[PDB]
Amino acid sequence: TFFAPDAVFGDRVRRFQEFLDTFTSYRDSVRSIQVYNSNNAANYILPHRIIISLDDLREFDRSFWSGILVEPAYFIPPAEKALTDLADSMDDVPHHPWKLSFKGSFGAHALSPRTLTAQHLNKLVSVEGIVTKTSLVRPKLIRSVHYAAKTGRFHYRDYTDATTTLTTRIPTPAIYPTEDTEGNKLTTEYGYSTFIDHQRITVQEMPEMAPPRSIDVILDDDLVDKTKPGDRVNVVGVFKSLTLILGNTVYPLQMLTDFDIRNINKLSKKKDIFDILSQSLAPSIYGHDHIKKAILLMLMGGVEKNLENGSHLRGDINILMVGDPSTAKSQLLRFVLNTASLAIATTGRGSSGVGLTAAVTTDRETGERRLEAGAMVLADRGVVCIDEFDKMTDVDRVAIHEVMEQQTVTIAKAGIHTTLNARCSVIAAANPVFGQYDVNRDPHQNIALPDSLLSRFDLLFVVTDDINEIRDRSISEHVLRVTIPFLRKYVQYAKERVIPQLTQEAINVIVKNYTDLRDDNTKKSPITARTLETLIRLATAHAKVRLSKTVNKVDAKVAANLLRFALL
Amino acid sequence: VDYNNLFNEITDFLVTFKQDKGPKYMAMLQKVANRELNSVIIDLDDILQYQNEKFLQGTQADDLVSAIQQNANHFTELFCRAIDNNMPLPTKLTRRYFLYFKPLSQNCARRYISSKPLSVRQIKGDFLGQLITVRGIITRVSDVKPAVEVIAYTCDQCGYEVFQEVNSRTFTPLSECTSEECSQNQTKGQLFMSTRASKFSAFQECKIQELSQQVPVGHIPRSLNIHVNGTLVRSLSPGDIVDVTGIFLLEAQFVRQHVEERVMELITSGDVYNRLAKSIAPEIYGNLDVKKALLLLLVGGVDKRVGDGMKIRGDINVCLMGDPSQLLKAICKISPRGVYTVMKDPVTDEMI
Amino acid sequence: TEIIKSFKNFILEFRLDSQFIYRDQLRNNILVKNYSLTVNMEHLIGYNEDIYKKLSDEPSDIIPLFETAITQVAKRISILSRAQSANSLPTFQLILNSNANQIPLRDLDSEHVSKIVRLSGIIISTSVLSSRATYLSIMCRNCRHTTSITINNFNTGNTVSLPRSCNCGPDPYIIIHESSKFIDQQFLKLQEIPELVPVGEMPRNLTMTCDRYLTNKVIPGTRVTIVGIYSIYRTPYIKILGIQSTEEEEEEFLQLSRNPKLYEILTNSIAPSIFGNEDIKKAIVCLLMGGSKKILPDGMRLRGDINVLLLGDPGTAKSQLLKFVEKVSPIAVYTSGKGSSAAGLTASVQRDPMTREFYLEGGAMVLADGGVVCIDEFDKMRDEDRVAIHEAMEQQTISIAKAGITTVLNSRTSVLAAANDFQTTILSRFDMISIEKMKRYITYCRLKCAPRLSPQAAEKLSSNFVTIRKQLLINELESTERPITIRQLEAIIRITESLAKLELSPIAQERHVDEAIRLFQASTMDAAS
Repeated sequence: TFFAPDAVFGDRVRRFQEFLDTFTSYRDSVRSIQVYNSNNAANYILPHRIIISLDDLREFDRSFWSGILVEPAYFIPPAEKALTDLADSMDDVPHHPWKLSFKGSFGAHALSPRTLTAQHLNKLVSVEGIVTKTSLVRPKLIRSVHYAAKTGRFHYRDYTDATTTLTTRIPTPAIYPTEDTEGNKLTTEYGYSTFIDHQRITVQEMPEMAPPRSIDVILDDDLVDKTKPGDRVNVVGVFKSLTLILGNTVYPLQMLTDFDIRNINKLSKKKDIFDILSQSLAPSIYGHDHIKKAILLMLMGGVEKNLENGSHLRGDINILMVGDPSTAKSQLLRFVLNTASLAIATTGRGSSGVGLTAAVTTDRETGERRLEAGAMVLADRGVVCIDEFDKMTDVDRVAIHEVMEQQTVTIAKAGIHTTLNARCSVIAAANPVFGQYDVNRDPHQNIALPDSLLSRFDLLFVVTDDINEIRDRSISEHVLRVTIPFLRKYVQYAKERVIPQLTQEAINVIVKNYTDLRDDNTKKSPITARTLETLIRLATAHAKVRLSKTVNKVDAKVAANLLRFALL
Repeated sequence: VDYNNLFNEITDFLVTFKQDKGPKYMAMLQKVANRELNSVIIDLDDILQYQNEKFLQGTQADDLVSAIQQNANHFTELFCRAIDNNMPLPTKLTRRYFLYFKPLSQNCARRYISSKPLSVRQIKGDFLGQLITVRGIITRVSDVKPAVEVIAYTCDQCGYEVFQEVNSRTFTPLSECTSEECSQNQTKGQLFMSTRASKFSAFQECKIQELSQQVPVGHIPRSLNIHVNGTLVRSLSPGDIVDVTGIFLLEAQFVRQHVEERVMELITSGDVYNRLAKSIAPEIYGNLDVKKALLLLLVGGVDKRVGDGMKIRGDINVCLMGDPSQLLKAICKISPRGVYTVMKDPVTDEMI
Repeated sequence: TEIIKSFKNFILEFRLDSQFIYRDQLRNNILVKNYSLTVNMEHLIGYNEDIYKKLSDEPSDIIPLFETAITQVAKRISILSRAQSANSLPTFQLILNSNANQIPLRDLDSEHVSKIVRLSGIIISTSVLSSRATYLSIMCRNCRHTTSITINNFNTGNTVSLPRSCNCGPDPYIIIHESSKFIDQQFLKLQEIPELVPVGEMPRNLTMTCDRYLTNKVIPGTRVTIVGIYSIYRTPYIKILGIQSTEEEEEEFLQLSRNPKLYEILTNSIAPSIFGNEDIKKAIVCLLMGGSKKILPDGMRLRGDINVLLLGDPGTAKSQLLKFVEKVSPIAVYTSGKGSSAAGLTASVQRDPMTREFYLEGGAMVLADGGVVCIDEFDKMRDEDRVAIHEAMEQQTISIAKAGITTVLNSRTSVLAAANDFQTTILSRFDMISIEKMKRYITYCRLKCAPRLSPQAAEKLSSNFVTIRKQLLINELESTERPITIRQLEAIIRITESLAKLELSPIAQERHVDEAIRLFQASTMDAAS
């Protein structure tokens, strides 16, 4: 500013001007920013930042790219000076700074916060994770305007932070002025005094990208409305140590090639795909084909239909599994936790809060009470697994009573009232209170759960283990003796691309099946209104396992076969 | 932005009003000269009508409504002197009145923006100094307390009473004499304070909270602080919804508390009751009677007061007993403030 | 300057297997921007006697000269490599490892201070990754003058200090936080091996300072060999400059592996004064490695480790055999029920006394990554540690979640407990109710092989399971209510894999399953009565 600029600033500002003259994608974007501001001023705003694609910076200039990657304190400045000069040159109407933003691959600079150490301080760091806290928005002091009343005129003295600079200049304080030159009092004016607001958020590692690391981000005025706890985020900042990161770019959030799409398109029309895909998930567990068929239909999902001008419809499916404790029910949760897209498993007993969803805490920093999010609020589209369902208390039962029908949750507590809506298909595993169970005992009191929870859960799978000499001969040689990265790509491509719709060929057979069962009410199991919804959810599932654009009659037939196995 | 012509526009506005006795602002100055009121309310509708009268006569407008909206703290100390330059004679530091503002409505906004209903999540940071109209519930209120504005000091040696102006939360006692007689003197005699000549103000803090259906998905309704002064001090009773219009340092200026084509096209279709019954929650099957009573439940009814110390309920309470959440969620999503289901405070020492 | 040329000739002129080993390593580390290089002390003592003795006597004044010579040749490497395809270079921190000597912690004396020192131990703590500076711009607040100060290797009465004067008076300086470089550093704690520590006193510890290139390279709880400078801050401390963690031994191990009565002499060697209990001794010696760890392609892998539990009257070496398994196995630490005196099996939490900070104390549960754990007094367990050991005995993972720290710790930890709602955790979560050459063979077998099972020996296991399920059902339908599961069959499979793994073979036969059913029958007889 006051100092004379050397050739080290002029060469970098002419190189950024040559890069902006070569690529007009930012020039027309800032012209669009200015014409949008002019249209809003003519009617009477956008927070003045342009995202720069880094892929055009590597092939254009190698040294400029290396200087941005190793010295942003000496490289960012002249680029924003070039951007402000381009904003002044692109506008010709009469009459503020402008900032920058980046995107793209970083290489070794993109890392986990637990691996973020004292190395590469000055260099810019791209780090992803989950946010834990978002502080209160606080305005700062810059340029207060004072009015001296006896002579009648204005004075103004401005301040400077010691972080928002990404570089170097002389630093010193200044008393908030209370008396102008000589002996006379002067008044403050805040009408024109700027109050740039700042925020202080905390972000730690996502549990998948870590062998725990949490850091602090100081936030400017511009991006203060795009942060909230519970969402996966990726921040881009500078690791300054007066240790914190000066976050300039925030992005709230397996790779697919063209060879894998040929394989999943080749496996889309064969009518033997479903049975071998259900048999290929767990080879260490003998038997239970229809249970893992429902588990395959469970982890792929539904459709999540949102009705017009009304409440949303549940797309998630829920499964409860009971039986003797001898089999692999506790060994299947580790497989579904390690092979899904994102999954959260809890023990069902031992939650420090009031349950999974949340908890209250006191903080002496603010001297107030904050909210802690224990579980179900983190996974919003994935799956959650609860083993030992009978040991879970009534508070979490009242919460999942809301969870099931809601595919959401609600909380009203001392000083807050709200509702949360994150998708979270549940996988519950329970044990009886008698320890063992056989066919001759009644199937209702052995469950040790209320009838409302039987109506909440869609598929109740009973696994029997009475000793039989015929079937028990090959378990020892089977455990004494398609792949994992393929079904993940299969499930996510089905989840992102194809949405199935209904046909007349699959409405009548499911109407016939629901009216025929509404038999079970006199013989073995109650029938509810919800079950109608769960009888087509599964059909849609099968129809999207084959990734067809609409449903078929065989999807309702395999849903009825799953019903006959899980009900009788 | 110039002040020399805008102050002339301000002093020309209060004497040339005929749109809404006679010159109403001079009549209000006669009423404050009669010593019957202490509050001055300035609206932007009169400003808009005076601007229309000045613009239709070919004169220069020199816009006030685009200048009142930014930095109203300078305008409340600048237009006050223009009101102070002219007063009628009475027939029955020297501020007898209190100046306050109020914004224009949306009906005067469509009929030729500045007053939008703002959230506390919609503050962005950069609105510190704009007049804002916030809508929300009030949970925390405080007692009315006298806060000083200027400290009056008296002396027996010189007689010249001095007055200092405080701006912050705290201050220091000026024990040293800064008069015009003690500067040219060896003696620097003791000064005393006056609690009678010092100007006070009825200060009160309040915590506005974010509205329930205006908060986003998953977020919690965070609060904000409003600092009121003067005659507005008893217009805020807790347990209500309010629209507060004030500057953002929150220094409130005006408070209030709780389309024809849209209601007439809903009426003219015929069978209004059955249409409004079958319109809400159409993703379920039948049950027009249960949800018809739910329609009569959310419309509420009439609260009856006998005026002799007895109040009966004007409300309905409906039970839904059934065998093996959507209707309940649709009722809470359509109706406002729908929620799905005392202590002492030591720091400030009160009943929260 | 002559030492500069000598170190540059040592870098660009050392040859091993007809190739340079430092030039290509410097080019590969500059190309990934690691700013470090691995030098060996044996190569420089084989190259020059004028370097090693002076490095051993005075390392503090010769080491940064070597460091600036490394940066001087690194600048040339960087400018000739940057000009080929596609400014500011920091001081390249060197790491240097060797294995010429391993002195114990009790041999540390008043002599050879500030010299080179290499020793082994167990890292107990590396909690803080604090910040220091390496280059800082300083300015004044009165006469508007600024300058800068640089430091390279000195990271309580040291060189780092602000100048009292440039009148401006005392301390008018402000650190320009906009232009500096941050050098992360760590404070670590190290203790001697608890298998060889005298019984009259607890094991002592030592504090060490860790720099920038080796940060977060050591997990606390392993066999770590540290080489640095024994400096004094009176109190001693270690400046780390290097980190790491006989064919006749393998010849005698191969000669001992060819003995057919080897299992038998091993059992005649693990019990010098223990009368009887051969089935307890074989189950103790077979529960070290665990079983066959198999990584299936579906992701649902199987657990290999097992569980063993001692029970009985006081005496009979219930806590004397545990000292031999603490000093014999690769990674194991001796603890007790509900922690111990100033040490705890569970993840302890307490106050940093500086200004009362909350922080964590790793017990024997995080420090035993990839081995077994061994505790005494199983009846004395707290409720906050029982749920953690209840999940870790069957899932190996320990989950923790509190204020700012949420983590799932991997705990390949087998349990060898001793004891005297508890009935189900005793009867269901437990499957059973030279020395350096042996430890080397155990480590080589745990890392090298991954065995399997033949169906010819698996049919005997199937017939044994069918007969035990057909025979104990008479006792079970008679309302005795005591069991028989597939988890015990999987434990039998893991026991056979461990017994077939001890002879370093990937295949299993009937020779190991006939001893495995004999090992399992004593546990069933103890469980039945």
